[PDB]
Amino acid sequence: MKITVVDLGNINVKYVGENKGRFSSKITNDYQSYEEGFQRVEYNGIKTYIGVGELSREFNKADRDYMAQLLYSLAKANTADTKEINLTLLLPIIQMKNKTRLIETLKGENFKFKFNGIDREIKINDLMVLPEGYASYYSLDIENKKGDVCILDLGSRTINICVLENAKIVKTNTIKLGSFDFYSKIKSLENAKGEDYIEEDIQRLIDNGLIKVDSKQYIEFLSDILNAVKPYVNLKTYNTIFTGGTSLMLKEYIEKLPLNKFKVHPNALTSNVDGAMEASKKVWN
Amino acid sequence: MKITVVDLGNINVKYVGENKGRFSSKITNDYQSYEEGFQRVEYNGIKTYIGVGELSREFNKADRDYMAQLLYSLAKANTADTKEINLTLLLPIIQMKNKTRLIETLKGENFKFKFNGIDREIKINDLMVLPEGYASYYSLDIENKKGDVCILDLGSRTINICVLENAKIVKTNTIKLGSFDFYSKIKSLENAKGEDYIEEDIQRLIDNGLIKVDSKQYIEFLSDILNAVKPYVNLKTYNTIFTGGTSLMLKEYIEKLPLNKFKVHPNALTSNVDGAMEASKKVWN
Amino acid sequence: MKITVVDLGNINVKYVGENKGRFSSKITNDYQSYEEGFQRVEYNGIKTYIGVGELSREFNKADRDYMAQLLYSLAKANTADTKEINLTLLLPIIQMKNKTRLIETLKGENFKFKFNGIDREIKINDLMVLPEGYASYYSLDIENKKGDVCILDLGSRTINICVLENAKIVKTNTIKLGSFDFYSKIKSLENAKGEDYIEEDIQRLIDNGLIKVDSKQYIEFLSDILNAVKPYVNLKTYNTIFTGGTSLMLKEYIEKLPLNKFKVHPNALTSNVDGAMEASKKVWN
Amino acid sequence: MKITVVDLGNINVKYVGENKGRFSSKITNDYQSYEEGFQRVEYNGIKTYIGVGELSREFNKADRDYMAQLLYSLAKANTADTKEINLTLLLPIIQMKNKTRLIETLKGENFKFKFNGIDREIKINDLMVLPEGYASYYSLDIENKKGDVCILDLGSRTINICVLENAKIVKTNTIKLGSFDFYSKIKSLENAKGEDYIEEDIQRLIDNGLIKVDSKQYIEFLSDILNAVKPYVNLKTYNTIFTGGTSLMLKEYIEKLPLNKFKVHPNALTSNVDGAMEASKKVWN
Amino acid sequence: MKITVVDLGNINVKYVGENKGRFSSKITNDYQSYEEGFQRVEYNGIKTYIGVGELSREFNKADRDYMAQLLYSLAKANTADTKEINLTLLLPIIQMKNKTRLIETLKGENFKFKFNGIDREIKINDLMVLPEGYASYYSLDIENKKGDVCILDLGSRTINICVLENAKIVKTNTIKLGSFDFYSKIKSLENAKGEDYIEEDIQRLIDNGLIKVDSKQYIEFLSDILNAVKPYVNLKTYNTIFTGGTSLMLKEYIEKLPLNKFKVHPNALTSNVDGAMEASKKVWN
Ligand SMILES: Nc1nc2c(ncn2[C@@H]2O[C@H](COP(=O)(O)OP(=O)(O)OP(=O)(O)O)[C@@H](O)[C@H]2O)c(=O)[nH]1
Ligand SMILES: Nc1nc2c(ncn2[C@@H]2O[C@H](COP(=O)(O)OP(=O)(O)OP(=O)(O)O)[C@@H](O)[C@H]2O)c(=O)[nH]1
Ligand SMILES: Nc1nc2c(ncn2[C@@H]2O[C@H](COP(=O)(O)OP(=O)(O)OP(=O)(O)O)[C@@H](O)[C@H]2O)c(=O)[nH]1
Ligand SMILES: Nc1nc2c(ncn2[C@@H]2O[C@H](COP(=O)(O)OP(=O)(O)OP(=O)(O)O)[C@@H](O)[C@H]2O)c(=O)[nH]1
Ligand SMILES: Nc1nc2c(ncn2[C@@H]2O[C@H](COP(=O)(O)OP(=O)(O)OP(=O)(O)O)[C@@H](O)[C@H]2O)c(=O)[nH]1
Repeated sequence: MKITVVDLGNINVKYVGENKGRFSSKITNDYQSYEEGFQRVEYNGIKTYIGVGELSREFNKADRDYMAQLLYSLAKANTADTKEINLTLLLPIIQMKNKTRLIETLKGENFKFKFNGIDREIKINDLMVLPEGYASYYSLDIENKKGDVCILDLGSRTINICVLENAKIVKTNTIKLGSFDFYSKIKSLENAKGEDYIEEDIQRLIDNGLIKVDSKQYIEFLSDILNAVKPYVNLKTYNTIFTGGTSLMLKEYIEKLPLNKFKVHPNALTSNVDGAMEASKKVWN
Repeated sequence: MKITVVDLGNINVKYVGENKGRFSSKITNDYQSYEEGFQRVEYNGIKTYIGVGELSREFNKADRDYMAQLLYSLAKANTADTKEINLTLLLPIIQMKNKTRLIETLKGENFKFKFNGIDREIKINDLMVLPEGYASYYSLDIENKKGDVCILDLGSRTINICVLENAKIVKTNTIKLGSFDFYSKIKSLENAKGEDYIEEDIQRLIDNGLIKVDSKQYIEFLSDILNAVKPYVNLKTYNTIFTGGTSLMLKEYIEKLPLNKFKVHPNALTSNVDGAMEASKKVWN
Repeated sequence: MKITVVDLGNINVKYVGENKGRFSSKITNDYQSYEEGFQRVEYNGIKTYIGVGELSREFNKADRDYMAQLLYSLAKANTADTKEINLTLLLPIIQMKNKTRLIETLKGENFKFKFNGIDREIKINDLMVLPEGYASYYSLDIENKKGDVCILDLGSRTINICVLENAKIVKTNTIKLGSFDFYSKIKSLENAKGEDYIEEDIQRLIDNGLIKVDSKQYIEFLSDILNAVKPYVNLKTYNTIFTGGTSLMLKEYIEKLPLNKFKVHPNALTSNVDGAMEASKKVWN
Repeated sequence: MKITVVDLGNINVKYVGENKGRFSSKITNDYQSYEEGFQRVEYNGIKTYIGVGELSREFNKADRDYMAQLLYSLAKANTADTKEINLTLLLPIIQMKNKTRLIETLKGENFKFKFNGIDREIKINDLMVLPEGYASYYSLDIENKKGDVCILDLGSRTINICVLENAKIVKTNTIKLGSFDFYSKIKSLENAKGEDYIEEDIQRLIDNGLIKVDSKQYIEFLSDILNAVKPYVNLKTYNTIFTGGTSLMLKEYIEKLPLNKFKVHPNALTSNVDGAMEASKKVWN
Repeated sequence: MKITVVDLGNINVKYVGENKGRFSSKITNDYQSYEEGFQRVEYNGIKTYIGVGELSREFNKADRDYMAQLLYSLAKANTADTKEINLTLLLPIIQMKNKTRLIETLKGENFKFKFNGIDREIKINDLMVLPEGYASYYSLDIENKKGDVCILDLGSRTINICVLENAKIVKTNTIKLGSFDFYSKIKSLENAKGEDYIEEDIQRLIDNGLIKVDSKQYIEFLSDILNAVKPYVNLKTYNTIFTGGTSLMLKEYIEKLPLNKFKVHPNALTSNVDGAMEASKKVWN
């Protein structure tokens, strides 16, 4: 029957199915008087509002109340008439060792919710769990997988690397660095200029032209990440597919790099689960 | 059919419809011999005179006989020939959790009154309830909502803050501080000068030139409110729309602030329900 | 030395000391030819007759010539041989902010009077001022103050509520409703039956059987007061002590209520200053 | 010279010095007519009454007018003859990052107050700030710190965990769960039974026998907290010291647990600052 | 001038100089609110806390942020008044091919740090790099180096073997086996007994008597390591010096072996850099 794919992401939860899209992993459970003015869900004795509050930073999100965001994203991907669906969840690569913990709350059960009053329940056909970032592989045709590839997801705080040969994997790694670190570095001196910004509001300010982050600072970040990744891979080799939002930060200068074969694929942020959807096709079809 | 908007306000009830305007939330039910000389309404076994008496200070006005002022304002907004009307009531933000209590007396019923002898009854088409101060949002065009905004209502005893991103809310808060507190502070030493004034008569005395409240005291109040609001928002960010009467107190020096983008919108006191009227247009139209 | 307690009440002045009792707060200063036939006092350039005239309704009785009734009650509580006495006056709860005004005429002075010719003067040992209705607390033993309590004085036009935990207060409030309002409601249709009664003569007529106020109307008043008081207190909780004359109106059906723990204490009308006398014992002894 | 310790707590402020004790963090600043009947303090342009009003729930109490309760507790711990004192304040663990904000109002200054009229001022010798819950450590002798320990404070809405090896810390964490949540869960169905209770009055009702919360519900809460805490610690390991009021809720069944080494220490609620006092001894002595 | 020796070890960093000692290689860079309660260093844009967090297991520690622990150990070995020092670093034997990478960050430069606020900088006189485990050689006198020797370091996950003839080396090898593997084997069935232990906490539990690892299991590990090492060396020949912490695990039964000449030297864990210090004496003196 019908299938959906869900990416829990590093800062944004995201979904594809009969309904497709994304939203921030942002969450709150604090004081309230105007519930109607916020996206909200109450279930399992927990009340939450979605897309606002605190973003959190603790490792292994699977252990700190991910459930509300997960079910909210499921409701988004689904329509009110959905009977039952298959599940292809995704986790940050180095974290899938926690899948069993997820299996505690997830494996082949049925779930109830309210989410503003739509408030129905649904069972899941089956369960698969995959690495975040990696799935990009299956969105690719043989157009470039005819040669060796490197899926490279520039996640908010991380870079997720998996180098693959014919049909198969060759190596994997994670580096704890990301555009959030760049925002922190920028604020280390921009806040010092009599301001009260944060790593969360910053991007909107670069968008509106209120702030003038220098062009060469993005280049500094690019060089830093390249230096970090050198010991494992040759970027010139292993044609690299950039994915994630940070690739959307840096496309304009990634394109300027002297590398041999590479690209920032369209919807690079959602390319991983474009590939996960192709992998789902492979699984069922 | 036709619609009206009503703001219960902090010190003044106010209305817009086929008739528009405002008046103080002031009320009495005390001894009387010249009923004809006072605005008055008798209903539900309660006799009241409007715009005079005691202003009251208790929290949750919804529980201390708001009904007379509400129906009086309805009669003002309506004309004697009105058949039936839709309702868009407003409450102080942190107070809409009491809407259910309001729903006890209000939801889709018909109401009778006397009010000096016009003395007819009317049914209401439907019910919506909204936050006071917030509705300003919908009076704005994309002229400045293209960027992030902050509705900022300097209510008599409070400041009501709601920061909004595209089409949507980002955060909300209230601070229990207002021009009434400034009047109390001024009287803490001005009354001490062998006088018997109050926070109610004071503004008329500054108007007539009888009193000489220093210019820098308004600046002190501005700095106090700015210090109070800092922990949640950056004023330079989130282009701020000042609303409420206190904005009318301080316009002349608000305009002098070093902030980047901001304004005290025309009819700032009634701008919130200018926006509520735009929101009503959005609802029905 | 010896002490007295005085309750100014809502309709009746009242006293306890070497002489104890009560009488209406009724007063006149109008035309006269048979002074000997009326209780009377002339002092401070004011001539008054006690227990007859006009009852008055204005708020803050402390500002409209309470003095004659006060001194008359003092004379009642005292004997002609009294040298000097301590004072424990009482005010309606929300009104003790006017104590300073009372201190203008009262604090530690000596007073002269005539009152039909007894006509002596007396000084007062000291001054304390307490809330009317509340003092009931100290008449109670630990017999029921071992648990949480609620002093509930059903005064002529009001209900005075104070909820107390161990030895201490928890909350307080007033509601402007009373048996006078019930009498007004009854006369709203009973006078309409070609009669000229008032809220003052009515109770005598129910006493003599001339009038047949329905039983269920007292129940309607009970339900109205219960609905009014709900937002602040749980009647089932906070064992309630009914006090005041209206409790004497309603005892027969108060006893029928489904509440858990409660009572209409003996001399409920004077129970408050039974407790004030116990509090005086606590003060001096 | 002399030193004092103050715990701001989650629901109760508390103090030890020449005077020792505790009281609720409850506070009000609302309407008043009988100031003498309430604990009260007026300073810095703010009037407050202590131990009554609203308990508040917002995070980072350091930003919402904690000052009145703090100074009130200082006055309690001190005597009218106190010259100057050292300060060892405490904050909820995850919150001490706000100490700088506290340093804005506190570091080595002198403070004035009224508090019913005692109304003097005092300077502070020095400043230290410590984690709430943790300080229990220093009340322990080597009697059980010879082995690894776990300070475990079951605070009103939280559980505060710090696991310590020889003389030192090993790990720390907070879980947003507490007896307040249990009271909310109990009221989720007990209020539904035609009652108007809250999480605040409930404990008094279990105390008086009016309510019959089932024994197994406390066990359910115990199991829930144990499940929550498992991912970080082994309870059988790291001999656990239960602290806080909730430990006083659950002692009777905590003692029944199958764990190896543990205890609910005497005055578990105040054991943390018993240890903070021992730590003060260590600091100065 | 003065010299220091540093062992990066397998689980513990360690140092000798004007200050001597050791500590775990344990490290974290995660969320924080009580910096003062943890050993910490912030430099080169990286914030870390020492002796707690994650121990890590990846090969070639030189590539995964060893810098914080290294500089922390330098600060330990040095005093606040140190001007400049010589450097004799050590690496796991098979890893010194990475010395050039170390030379990228280390060779004859000056370094800055904060480490809780001491926060000074220092230059290094010169650079030497040596094998971990081997240096034990130079702590020995001719007391037993008159004959052939075998330095044998039973490191946490490894055994490091170097067989030496007169003044010189004869052969070298590493075996990937260690007491960490023994702890993993023990937990393979001890955790299975309804417990949540790890290879890190285990040794403390054997220390406190909570756990009863059988005596013969240490013998099994001894036999396994002996079988592993046989193909290269004769233990009876090449008088063996046991070094490292695991030798401290097994001394009591190592002494029982039927071998001809051998010993577990005092401070076997630090004997290697006792010898490295002797080698430094040889170098400069
Ligand atoms: N320009 C632009 N950037 C975006 C947009 N949405 C997200 N981003 C960027 O995404 C970056 C966050 O890091 P990511 O690369 O997305 O990390 P991640 O692992 O993919 O985590 P997720 O965003 O949840 O998928 C930030 O720098 C954002 O600016 C967008 O709509 N436009
Ligand atoms: N100058 C001037 N000030 C006004 C007028 N009407 C009201 N105000 C001011 O309004 C202030 C009261 O505080 P507000 O900002 O109005 O508080 P609010 O929440 O908006 O409550 P409402 O007045 O009922 O809408 C007082 O300081 C008044 O002086 C006016 O016609 N002229
Ligand atoms: N049955 C009866 N009722 C009385 C008597 N004296 C006073 N009352 C009642 O007292 C009621 C007046 O309201 P109260 O409850 O006394 O109000 P209050 O605040 O106590 O004012 P005071 O009467 O002055 O103490 C009236 O309904 C009277 O009928 C009495 O002797 N017998
Ligand atoms: N039985 C009993 N319980 C108490 C008493 N005082 C407080 N409590 C309990 O304390 C609990 C509140 O949670 P706490 O564990 O105290 O949370 P906290 O972090 O310590 O906050 P504080 O109470 O201010 O110290 C409630 O369940 C109360 O019932 C008491 O005197 N007797
Ligand atoms: N009994 C005891 N054992 C210790 C002590 N310190 C470390 N150890 C042991 O050291 C062992 C770790 O393996 P090692 O032999 O030290 O491996 P390594 O290559 O020397 O790595 P380092 O410990 O960092 O020097 C563990 O089994 C620990 O129990 C100690 O103070 N007492």
